[PDB]
Amino acid sequence: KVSKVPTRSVIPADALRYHPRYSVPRKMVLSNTFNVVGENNRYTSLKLILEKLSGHVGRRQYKMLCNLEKHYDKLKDEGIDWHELKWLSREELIVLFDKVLHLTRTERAALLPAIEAKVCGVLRQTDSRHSTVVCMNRGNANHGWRCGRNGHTNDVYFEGKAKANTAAL
Amino acid sequence: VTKHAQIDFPNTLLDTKHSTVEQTAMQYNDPM
Amino acid sequence: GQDVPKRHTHFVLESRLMYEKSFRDCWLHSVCRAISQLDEPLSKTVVGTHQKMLQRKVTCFQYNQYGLFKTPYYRLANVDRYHAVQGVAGTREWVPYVNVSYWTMNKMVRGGNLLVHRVHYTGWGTDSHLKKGGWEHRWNKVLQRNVLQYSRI
Amino acid sequence: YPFLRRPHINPSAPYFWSFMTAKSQMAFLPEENYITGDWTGKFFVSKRQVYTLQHATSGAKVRVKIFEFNSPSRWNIGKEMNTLT
Amino acid sequence: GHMPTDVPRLVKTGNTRHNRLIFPLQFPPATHKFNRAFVDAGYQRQRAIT
Amino acid sequence: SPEFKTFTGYPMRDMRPGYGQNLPDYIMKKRLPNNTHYELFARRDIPNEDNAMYGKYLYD
Amino acid sequence: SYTPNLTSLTNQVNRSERLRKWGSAGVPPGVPRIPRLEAKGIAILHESPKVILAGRSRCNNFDSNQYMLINKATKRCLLVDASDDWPDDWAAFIGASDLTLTHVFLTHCHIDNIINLNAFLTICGSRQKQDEIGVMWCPAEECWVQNFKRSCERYGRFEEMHQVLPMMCRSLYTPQHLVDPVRNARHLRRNDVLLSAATNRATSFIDFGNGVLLYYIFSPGHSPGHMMLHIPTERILFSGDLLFFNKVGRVDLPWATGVRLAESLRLLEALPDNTVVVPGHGRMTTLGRERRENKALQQCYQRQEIGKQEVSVGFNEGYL
Amino acid sequence: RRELEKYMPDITIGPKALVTPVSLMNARNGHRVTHDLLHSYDPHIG
Amino acid sequence: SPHGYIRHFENEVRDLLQYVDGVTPWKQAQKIRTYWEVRSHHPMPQFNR
RNA sequence: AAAUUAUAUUAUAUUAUAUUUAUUCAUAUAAUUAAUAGGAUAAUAUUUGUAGUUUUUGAUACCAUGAUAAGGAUUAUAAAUUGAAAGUGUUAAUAUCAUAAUCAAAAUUUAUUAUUUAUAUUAAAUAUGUAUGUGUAGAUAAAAUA
Ligand SMILES: [Zn+2]
Ligand SMILES: [Zn+2]
Ligand SMILES: [Zn+2]
Repeated sequence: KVSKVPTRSVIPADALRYHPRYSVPRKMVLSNTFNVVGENNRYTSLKLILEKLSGHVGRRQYKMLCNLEKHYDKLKDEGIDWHELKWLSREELIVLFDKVLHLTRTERAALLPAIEAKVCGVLRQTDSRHSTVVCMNRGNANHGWRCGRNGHTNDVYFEGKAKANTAAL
Repeated sequence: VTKHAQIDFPNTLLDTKHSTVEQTAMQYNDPM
Repeated sequence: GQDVPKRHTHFVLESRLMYEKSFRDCWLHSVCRAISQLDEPLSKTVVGTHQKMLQRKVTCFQYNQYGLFKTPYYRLANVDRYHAVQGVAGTREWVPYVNVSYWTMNKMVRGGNLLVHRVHYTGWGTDSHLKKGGWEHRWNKVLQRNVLQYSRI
Repeated sequence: YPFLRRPHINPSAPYFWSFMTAKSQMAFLPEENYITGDWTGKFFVSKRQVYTLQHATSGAKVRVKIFEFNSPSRWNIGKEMNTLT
Repeated sequence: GHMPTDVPRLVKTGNTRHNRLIFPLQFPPATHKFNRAFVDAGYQRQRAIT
Repeated sequence: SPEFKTFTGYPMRDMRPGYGQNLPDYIMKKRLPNNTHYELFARRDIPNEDNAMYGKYLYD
Repeated sequence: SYTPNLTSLTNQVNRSERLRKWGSAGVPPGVPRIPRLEAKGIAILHESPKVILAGRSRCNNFDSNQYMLINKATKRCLLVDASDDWPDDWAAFIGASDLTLTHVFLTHCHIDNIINLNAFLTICGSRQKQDEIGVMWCPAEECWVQNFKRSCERYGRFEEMHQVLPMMCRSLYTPQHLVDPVRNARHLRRNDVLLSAATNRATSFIDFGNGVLLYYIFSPGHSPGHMMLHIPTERILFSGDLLFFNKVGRVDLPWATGVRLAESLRLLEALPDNTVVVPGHGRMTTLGRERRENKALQQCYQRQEIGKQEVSVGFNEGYL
Repeated sequence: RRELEKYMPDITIGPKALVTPVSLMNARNGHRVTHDLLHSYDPHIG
Repeated sequence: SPHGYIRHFENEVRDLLQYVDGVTPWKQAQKIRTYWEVRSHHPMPQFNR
């Protein structure tokens, strides 16, 4: 007898990913600072998205010329969040970009793909304790632009932690 | 939860005096 | 790995802090107990009402010290540092010199870290005082070496 | 096991004041029968507090680790909370 | 915020392992006069059992 | 007594039943545990000896 | 690891890695010899009318295994992957079994396979003193022979460093020494065979005796020259480091290619499922269980089906 | 505490009774404070 | 610095007694009672052993 | 039916039948995190809540282990010595969770009508008839129904 190796006809491209043990990687739970959503915890998803939009991009490591990290401090001083940035309308973004942020026309062009897709600012769990993984799925208006998948339901700021509790913040 | 591996023939009343590769082939559902 | 889990390191460090608090508090607690529990007069100078008032005042001072270490030494003198197994001081589950349990002592014998000499398990080893009188005679010999050979001054 | 070194530690008429009590009457009451410093209130008192006259006289609350002493009497005065339970 | 369900969630923690997550759906107690005003905060009840 | 097995010319124990910790004359003549073997046990018995020779941050 | 040149010494990332991996020591602890305690005895794995397979599991702290095939007729034994921290049980077993050791098969020349090879040859030849033992190996492993000392450097095997390997001595394939006219223990080893990478089912075998044939298969990916043993009459596949229980060999070592490992796994699909595969490390399995329950083979055949021209499979954490 | 002070009398000297003088430092192994936690007199730990 | 027994601590006992008499008021030290002073309120305080 | 392998020594035991206790069990709990820092008798740095924040405690599996019992042979041609005692080989049954993704049983501490085994308490009863264990233990200085 010669048993055939069980394969599939249609396989998603996520299953083509590499693991050194050819197994499922560990998903370590996030640190105890993310247990309560506070002002120290609110803008860590906004910081990593602006960090990735300014760093090197691709296999050839194309450096993004516009530095969007300089606008992180003035965004958190106004008290606006990445999840609160997706709730702003079109007229509220022209007021935010021109008056407060003073975003130039090329810095506005590098940030707009992150706002056009409505990226869910949820810290994904990873193999390490310090996670720099944000869920890049497109959000829907029924689930608060959180993409509604893997437990990101309308208030979830961090994967594995509690909701937003908007009465406090 | 780990699902235990299963063979077709019952392991009850099997001799343990077999050789090691015979028991190895026997337990992985491909006997000699 | 790696050495031991960190809760056991916290436990051994709390035992060391209890030893340090014993060194901090033992002289003060002993002087307070020896003044406050004495019925004979302290001196020719202080007698009668002055002695009773001083004993009541030192009792008020002794009770006002929150955190004074009055715990005896033998209650938590069986803490092992390498492993989490708890032994009993006085039995064979504890060795006194390297201050580990029987399990840890066997692992450090089988690992080769210590320099220990094996002797027959029904004899008294090699010590002439131990062959002579046992544990009590070596106890008295350590007492005689430490204290009683000195003419006090 | 050594003699009387266990870490986890009865009616008698001729040995009433001498069984599980202090050896001398000259000594003072223990530390739990007095207030050490600034306290926010204790949930329970220790078992070595001597039942005094003011325990049965005032009678605010007696909580021993539970145990509730709501029957005050004078036959308990002068004795710790061990033999009273 | 957990929704009550009766299907377990299977979280694959490795090859041939997974994790079965389902929750037993607590029911409220009876509303008879003996269950009312139960001394839950006490834990040392001395009320006589008729 | 010289005709006993555990002969040491100093009296190792006082012939007194109940010579306990409550007596103040025992408290006065007792050795304090300052710089006895307990001090060596408190400062030496560490679960890792490398935290007794330096600080780890300093060595790294 | 590698040679400390000027660039490696002036690098701060090197000191950062040596602090992260090994703590405050900075030096890697080696792979030591297994002591005489916690060492098990030689087990007889398989008994057959033709051959007898006798093995010992976890004979190194590399967690490798040591196997010997015994011909029941000719009384000739054959060690495969000779790496045991105590080759004194094996010489006593051969002497008490009245056996003759004639050859030692080597799958590949990594340090988990040839660490105690001179000890095997010396002790078994000393017992034969009361024809020498040959070595069967692939010449591509020459590139792993020369780094036997460096691998003995990094894994703390200092007593096996200053030892000329018997595969480096002059065989019949090499020119001979022109000695002064006024010795042959080390000058010439006539019993030595070099296996060829052109392995077929026709003539690529060793006549073990009594009609038992051992087909060596050239299967790279974990090594440039990696030779499995296949006994079709006994359904036994000494895989070495190519295939294990639920895992395959490493590719994150030098001279290891993932697509060579994928081709080596693809040249194994014509054997029956009841062939007991016997790995160099760990527990033994069958080839049908590896066709059904091994994720590396599933990924290899899935990448082959979806259209990858260069399918590259391999482990990065596992057995050396 | 206010109902606890009836059957249990209050003896509160204050925090002055917890800090021994400097002349009693070497008798108490270098310390001055009789707190439940140890008190080091260096600014680096402090 | 003295070492060992309490008989070698002459000045330290004096400084401790002076400090204890300094910080402690007498109106606090009145409240501490002995064992027989509490046992006097018992209806049968005294009997032979 | 022989040779003696045999250890042998003495004592104890239970719901008499109820009560207190050392451990066991029930049900109430407190405890939580990370890192260095040199001071008198030294040719001159005033200095240390400063550089740390998303800090570490996270892989219990089905490998081929090992213990048990049983049978073999060699040496005494000396009356000296404190002391004539020591090494070497084979078969049955039982058994085999260490290359993997976690978490506080008795890691572990403390307490309450309540569950035991032990701890000592603990008694009547001649009308008749009457009440046999396995074991647990200490150091070890008798021997022939097969
Ligand atoms: Zn998402
Ligand atoms: Zn290899
Ligand atoms: Zn290998």
